[PDB]
Amino acid sequence: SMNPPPPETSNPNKPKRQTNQLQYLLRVVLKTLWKHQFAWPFQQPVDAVKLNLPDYYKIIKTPMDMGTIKKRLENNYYWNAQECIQDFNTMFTNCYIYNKPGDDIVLMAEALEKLFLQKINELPTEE
Ligand SMILES: Cc1nnc2n1-c1ccccc1C(c1ccccc1)=N[C@H]2NC(=O)OCc1ccccc1
Repeated sequence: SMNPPPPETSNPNKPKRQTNQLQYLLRVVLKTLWKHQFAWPFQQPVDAVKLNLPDYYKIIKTPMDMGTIKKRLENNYYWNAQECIQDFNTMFTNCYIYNKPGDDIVLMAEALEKLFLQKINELPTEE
């Protein structure tokens, strides 16, 4: 079994900025989710080899996780908030696509997503 390379967190010819919205996504959104009791399965890419999920990366073709998002935010990888918000939504969607309703991992994703939605509701206006 083999894992794919992780999503990129560095790319010098990708345009990027530091905006107040992106600062909020790190300081408030990422930090809130990262500290949650249910964050741990989402803190790094899915290790399909160790978890014995040989079909994971057949089904999930756009993987995303908070470890990647954290590095992207710390490395100022993004151009805008929308890009980062998309990464979070991809992470949650992947979980719901791969797993069954009521599964522990789905309940965990749902708890994190609720908080994500609460925080993103107060995304500040662009300065
Ligand atoms: C993130 C994410 N998205 N899906 C899955 N994780 C995940 C990522 C990383 C780690 C665990 C998980 C858990 C999980 C997490 C918490 C509780 C239940 C399940 N479940 C994984 N899914 C699955 O079928 O694992 C079977 C399995 C589960 C565990 C071991 C072997 C085989």
